[PDB]
Amino acid sequence: VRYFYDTEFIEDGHTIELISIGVVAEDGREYYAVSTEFDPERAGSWVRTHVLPKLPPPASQLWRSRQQIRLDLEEFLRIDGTDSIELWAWVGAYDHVALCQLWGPMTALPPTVPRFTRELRQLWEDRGCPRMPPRPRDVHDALVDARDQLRRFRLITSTD
Amino acid sequence: VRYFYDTEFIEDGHTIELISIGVVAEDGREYYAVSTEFDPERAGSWVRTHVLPKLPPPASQLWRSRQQIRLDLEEFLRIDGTDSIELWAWVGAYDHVALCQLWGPMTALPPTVPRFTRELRQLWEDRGCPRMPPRPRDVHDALVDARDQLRRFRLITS
Ligand SMILES: [Mg+2]
Ligand SMILES: [Mg+2]
Ligand SMILES: [Mg+2]
Ligand SMILES: [Mg+2]
Ligand SMILES: [Mg+2]
Ligand SMILES: [Mg+2]
Repeated sequence: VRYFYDTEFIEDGHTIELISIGVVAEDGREYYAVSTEFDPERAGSWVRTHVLPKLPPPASQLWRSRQQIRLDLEEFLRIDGTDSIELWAWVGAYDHVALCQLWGPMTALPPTVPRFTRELRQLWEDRGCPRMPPRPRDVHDALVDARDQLRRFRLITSTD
Repeated sequence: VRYFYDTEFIEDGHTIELISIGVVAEDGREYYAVSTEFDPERAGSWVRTHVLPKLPPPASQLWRSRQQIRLDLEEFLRIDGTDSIELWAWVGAYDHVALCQLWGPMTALPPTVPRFTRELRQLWEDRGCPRMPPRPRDVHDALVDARDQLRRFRLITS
């Protein structure tokens, strides 16, 4: 059903260079990968300070190619299964582009992955801006962020 | 406060080259411009068939530079005014990136422009999918598309 995700990336007004993606399903399943293919040299101060140091070591199994990340996601999202895929992110526009651009043009996205990401910030407001726990101090790690989104979704919808 | 928008574009898995944008305000004002800087030859065949033939004739003052559009939108969104700007689109992730990239990186976005666009399909599904008017015949005109969004929005919230 529902997957909560987050991406980190280098975004320059022209392209979104994927750094990492973290995806967490309602059932406990977790997926995380860092792209072997971005150029850390292009990163700004913010990404250098808050994103790059949080990444795993060089010989970690979490470093994958963009082709590998896509294949992994086709499997993790159970694209050929019978459940409807519902994607969720907090402030998700660039994240949705960065995710879908793993298959290239909007055209090439599996007919089974939705063409929009539901916006958890919009749900939060809708239900009367309820108090959320503090963001974790590990944030800017795509997996920690994705996990925290599932947490807030559970809290927000807890009397729906 | 509330703006409903849509863009047409050429997107290749790497860049989103803006063709056009229409923005309609809840108060009734409308904006529409077509970019003189996208390369029509780079268009995939779907865009060639559905989007390009609906563009105004070349001599139209509707044709504006990217910098003109950005300046038009700063004034049209009253980004220096008093009001909260709230942006709305229907499945508008790509639309949102295309709009922000008129300023540049997300770094360069004016402080009062929201960092996210609300997703009108999500609201529609949250309100239980109420019955909508049939499609405009002139769809994939961004202004048309944007006008319909406000129309749906008003329906959903009545
Ligand atoms: Mg993010
Ligand atoms: Mg998120
Ligand atoms: Mg993050
Ligand atoms: Mg559209
Ligand atoms: Mg210009
Ligand atoms: Mg449109």
